[PDB]
Amino acid sequence: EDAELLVTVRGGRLRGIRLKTPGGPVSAFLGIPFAEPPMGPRRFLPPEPKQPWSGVVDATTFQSVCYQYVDTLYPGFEGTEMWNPNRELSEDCLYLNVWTPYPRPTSPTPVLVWIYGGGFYSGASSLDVYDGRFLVQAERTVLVSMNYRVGAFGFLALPGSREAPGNVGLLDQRLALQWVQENVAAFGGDPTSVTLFGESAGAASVGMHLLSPPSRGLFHRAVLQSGAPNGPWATVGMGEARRRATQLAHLVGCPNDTELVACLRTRPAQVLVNHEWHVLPQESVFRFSFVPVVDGDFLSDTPEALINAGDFHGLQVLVGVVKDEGSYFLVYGAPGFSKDNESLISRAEFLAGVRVGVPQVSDLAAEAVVLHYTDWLHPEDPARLREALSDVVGDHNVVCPVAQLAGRLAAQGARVYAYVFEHRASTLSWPLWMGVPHGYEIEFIFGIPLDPSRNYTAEEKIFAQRLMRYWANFARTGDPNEPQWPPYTAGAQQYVSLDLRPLEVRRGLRAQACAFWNRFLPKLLSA
Amino acid sequence: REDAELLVTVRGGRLRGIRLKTPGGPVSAFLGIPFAEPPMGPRRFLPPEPKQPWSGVVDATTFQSVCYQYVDTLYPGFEGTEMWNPNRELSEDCLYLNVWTPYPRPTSPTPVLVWIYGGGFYSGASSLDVYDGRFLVQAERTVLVSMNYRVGAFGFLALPGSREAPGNVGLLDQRLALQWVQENVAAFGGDPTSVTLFGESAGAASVGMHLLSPPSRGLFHRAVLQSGAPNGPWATVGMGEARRRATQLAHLVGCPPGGNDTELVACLRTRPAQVLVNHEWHVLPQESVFRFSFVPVVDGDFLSDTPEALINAGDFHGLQVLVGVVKDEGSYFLVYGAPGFSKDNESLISRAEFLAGVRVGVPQVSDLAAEAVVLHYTDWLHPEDPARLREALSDVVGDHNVVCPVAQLAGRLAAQGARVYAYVFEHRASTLSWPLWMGVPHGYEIEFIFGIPLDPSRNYTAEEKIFAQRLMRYWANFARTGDPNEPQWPPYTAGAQQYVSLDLRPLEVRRGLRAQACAFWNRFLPKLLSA
Ligand SMILES: *[C@@H]1O[C@H](CO[C@@H]2O[C@@H](C)[C@@H](O)[C@@H](O)[C@@H]2O)[C@@H](O[C@@H]2O[C@H](CO)[C@@H](O)[C@H](O)[C@H]2NC(C)=O)[C@H](O)[C@H]1NC(C)=O
Ligand SMILES: *[C@@H]1O[C@H](CO[C@@H]2O[C@@H](C)[C@@H](O)[C@@H](O)[C@@H]2O)[C@@H](O[C@@H]2O[C@H](CO)[C@@H](O)[C@H](O)[C@H]2NC(C)=O)[C@H](O)[C@H]1NC(C)=O
Repeated sequence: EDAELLVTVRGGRLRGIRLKTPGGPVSAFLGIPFAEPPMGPRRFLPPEPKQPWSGVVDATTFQSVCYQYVDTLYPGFEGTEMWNPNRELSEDCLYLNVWTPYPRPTSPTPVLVWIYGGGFYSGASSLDVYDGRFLVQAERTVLVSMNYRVGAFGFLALPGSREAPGNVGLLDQRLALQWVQENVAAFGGDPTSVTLFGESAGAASVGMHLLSPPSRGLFHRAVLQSGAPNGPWATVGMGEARRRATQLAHLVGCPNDTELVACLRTRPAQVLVNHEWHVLPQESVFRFSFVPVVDGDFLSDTPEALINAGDFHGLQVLVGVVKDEGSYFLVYGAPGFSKDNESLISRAEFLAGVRVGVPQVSDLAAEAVVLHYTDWLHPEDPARLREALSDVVGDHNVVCPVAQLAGRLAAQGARVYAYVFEHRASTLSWPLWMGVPHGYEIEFIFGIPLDPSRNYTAEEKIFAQRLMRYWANFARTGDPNEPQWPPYTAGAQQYVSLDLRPLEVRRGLRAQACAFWNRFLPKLLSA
Repeated sequence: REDAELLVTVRGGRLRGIRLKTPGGPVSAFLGIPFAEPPMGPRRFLPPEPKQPWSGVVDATTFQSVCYQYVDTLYPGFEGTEMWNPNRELSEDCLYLNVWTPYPRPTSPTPVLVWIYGGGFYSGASSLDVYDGRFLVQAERTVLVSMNYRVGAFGFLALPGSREAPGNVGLLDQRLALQWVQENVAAFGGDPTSVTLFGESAGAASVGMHLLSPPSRGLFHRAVLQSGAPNGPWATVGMGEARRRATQLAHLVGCPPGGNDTELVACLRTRPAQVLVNHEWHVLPQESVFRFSFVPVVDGDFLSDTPEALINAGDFHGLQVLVGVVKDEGSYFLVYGAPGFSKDNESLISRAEFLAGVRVGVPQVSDLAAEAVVLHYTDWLHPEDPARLREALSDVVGDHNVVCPVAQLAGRLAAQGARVYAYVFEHRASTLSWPLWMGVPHGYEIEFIFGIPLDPSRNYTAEEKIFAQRLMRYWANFARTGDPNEPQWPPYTAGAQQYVSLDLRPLEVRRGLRAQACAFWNRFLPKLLSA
């Protein structure tokens, strides 16, 4: 046997697998159980630690994906299938994965922990684009990723109730981080150098562990890619969370919270998924049914309030966005949009799209959005309207929440590094009009262009190696440098552009637009 | 004995004029023609009565008195301010007009330009050196008329509903002057069927209110509005606010010692004119710039609705208008109350002074509205740069009070049948005494329209004399034909939004009268104040 693939953790023994990369072998331990399967009576309940096992757990292949909706907008299209589950769906899905150099490190190695995105309703650590083999070989870190419950199974909340308290998907992540603290040294990892990174809802999850004290002691640095806990989509209030959970029960034939949750636990998992989207209050894009709830427990206040009231001295954070955060979501409900044509919409379609992209706001608020995003010298140009409503969705949901997080963190003691990812992949399968869409920096952070079986250019392989160096440098030292990448400050607002060209320093993360979302709109909605 | 060309008979009687020298030749001037009975004593605040006929010959040989008004003392002796102050004695006996005609008098009917001065409805006079009509008449061979109208409380104090002080009598003064033109301008060689109103600031606002009042609409055919509109936030006032200001002015002068309107007005009528003027500014609701105490009141009479509503609902086919602004409409007004501002230093204000100035420049709006102003006019990459903040507050005041009101008027008129031409005046006069940071301030295109640079005693450059002659040609071409052209000046439309720049260079066509900023003032901000 290969002694390098045998590991004993607190719960028992594991057998791993040796993987190949163009730069040499790596050790992988896939499908390690870290929680008891949240089946039957454990549905909706907080996770509990996996009990010890005898024998050797086979950790050579990925485990099941947590039960989730499957996208059917473009069947067979790679641009959407790459995010769909690539393993069997199951509620028995609380497993994590460890990648480590081969042979395993003998001295403590910095740890990167990946939290996937997918709007709190989808995602899996087994997706090809999250393959940790290249980061580990190239930068000699330990990479851990976990699966956490999504959809109703992870975030259905009847606030106050104990049968369905909410946020258990976040607790799945916290349990995995506790598992890392207790077991990563057995793989060569340093439990005192843990860097969280995630994208979208994963980035939102990273930020929520930053604002929940029981999680704060489980890591030391944070990376937030195209997401933040303080957006309009990553949290929901107790009242609306209760309305959605109650509505879901009605749609599946269920009836007192105890009796309500009791009935929901009798339904097949696929039945809950089939009605998940129908509990949203209106037509929308960039909105998801079951998300973290602000109930005073995991989050003792709104993330915005927790960000403004925090002392963040001693914290290093890496945040950033892609060039066109909004484009991807427009084909999921904005009238006039799809991947198949130029999406050259009209004024009427733009105005209708604003109510879809900014749902659940007063008409006056919507008019304010139209004022700020209309070019009143070209109020009806279709190309400008397409770009503008992409800006509306992208700034409202990603860029401006990320800009607000960065500004307040920097102004309250944290050292912040900000980027804008501006390279359109040569292999990109979405249309040109989408630009650099949400989620298409990940494959470069994970070094997927180094895979010889794929068709990335030579330049793109070099660019991926740069990005892996920045990310790993930040994990080791809190700084990606060593042309310089300067810290982001609330005044200078400096960031860098990441593309095939060398680093270029710029000012302002859509500062004009984000003054509207972050400073003026909250005042308007309050009056 | 007598010169037959300086003798004219109008309906009221005979007149005697004078022969004026101009650099281009002689011009006949009939200055100080009475067109109303003096609104003295019992007639204070009352509508004007037509001048009763007279026997003998009235000497119309010099400008008459300036209507009683506040005299500005901000920079005593400074040319930039003294040029707007009265250059004749103050008197309530001030309802006189002036006619300039070519020498010899026209053989055939000649198009008429009628000037309405500005001054915030509280000041002004047709006798100001900058309104001298001799150069226009000589250069372009039109007849030019200008009238005095009552300003301040004497022209616009309103107790709505009462007949002792109904309000808007200053506008009735101009209407009577326009009526006089219809009945008498032919005696000077003028064509009563080709009459073009033009005015600046409150004079431009007055021109617009004649457009929206049917009884005046039949007295002229074309309109020119310079740096002013009837629909701005300063040109009109509501019935209740007009009565509150009128009642408080009376209270401040011992009247009564509110109540019955007749006794209130009769008490006001006993007060010396200067006593009313001394308290005029104290009735304003708050500290502000670009706000004036006694302005036209929307009472359903002269204006059956707000100028906004009358504009949006009006049919303007068959009308030609010429509208425009100068490059820096807001700067002049900042030194009148915005913190940090002076003509004598660079006025490089702080962020705190900028936020304070927003409330002074946009008075009587909710805190949310003020926050919306700060959002649009702040550069969030340079939120505290003093120079940028200075230009920003100038824009706030200029867009809110002039540019966007003019832009809305232009767009609605064009969309509803009118033919409109728009300009932006971009030349800073070589003789300008205001500091450089003010740019091209409000009011300083008038001297070029009137051909003042042709005066030998002044020191404009030769280029400026050509520039003035070209501007006079545009204005007269519009008066004669409804088209300033003959490089072209295209009409203004709500879509293309084309206008020309007026400076020493040839005409350049551009798009949008501050389209982004005025979308905020004209489209969004009203929706916010309604909620
Ligand atoms: C661009 O495409 C959209 C999407 O339409 C779908 O995809 C196209 C490639 C084609 O297969 C269409 O027939 C599909 O419906 C068009 O928006 C739709 O237009 C039709 C009427 O033409 C309407 O019934 C649908 O409801 C529209 N979809 C939405 C979400 O509003 C759009 O018209 C196309 N633009 C063009 C052709 O210029
Ligand atoms: C620019 O000038 C203003 C106006 O102040 C007047 O003009 C100055 C040139 C100088 O002669 C002052 O003494 C005059 O009072 C300055 O603002 C004033 O500042 C003083 C004290 O600092 C204050 O009492 C006044 O209220 C201010 N006036 C207003 C209208 O706010 C301003 O400070 C000058 N800017 C500089 C010097 O940078």
